[PDB]
Amino acid sequence: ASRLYTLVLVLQPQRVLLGMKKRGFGAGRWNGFGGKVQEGETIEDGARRELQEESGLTVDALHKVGQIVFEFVGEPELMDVHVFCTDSIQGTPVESDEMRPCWFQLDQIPFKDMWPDDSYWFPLLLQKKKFHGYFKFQGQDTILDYTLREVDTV
Ligand SMILES: Nc1nc(NC2CC2)cc(N2CCN(C3COC3)CC2)n1
Repeated sequence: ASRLYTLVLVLQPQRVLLGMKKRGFGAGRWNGFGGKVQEGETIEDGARRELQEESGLTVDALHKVGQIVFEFVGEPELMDVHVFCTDSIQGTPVESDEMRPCWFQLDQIPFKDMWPDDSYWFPLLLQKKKFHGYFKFQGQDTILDYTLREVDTV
């Protein structure tokens, strides 16, 4: 049994949009935009909703680029994160109560202040390769095990 989450990366030729999480789970780390998928909405509906809630942005089309399953020691529910990419967005990103957005050059991605797993799978994101990932965490900082592979269908 697993819970559905979304993660949206606005990735452009020279820059990627990241948000500084201001509260809740993962506060103090840069990440893409997303959250829990609700009842009554598709996964992509949920990605669009969290994107707009956290940045004010809307998008024409979201592309599926990955899936990452996380296990936390002692926690019965697996986290099933569906990762999406878009290039062109509608609007200018602005700060919300949950996220402070900034553009990062692709050689200045702040991996030190991101979830540790990002260092493993962001390269595949940057190569526009579709991937499946699995990470086993002890707490929030320690990766105990992981698998990562390119796939044909996300
Ligand atoms: N880049 C990245 N890494 C993660 N690592 C696992 C935690 C160890 C999780 C993650 N997402 C799952 C959580 N979700 C939170 C913001 O509200 C829920 C954002 C996207 N995104």
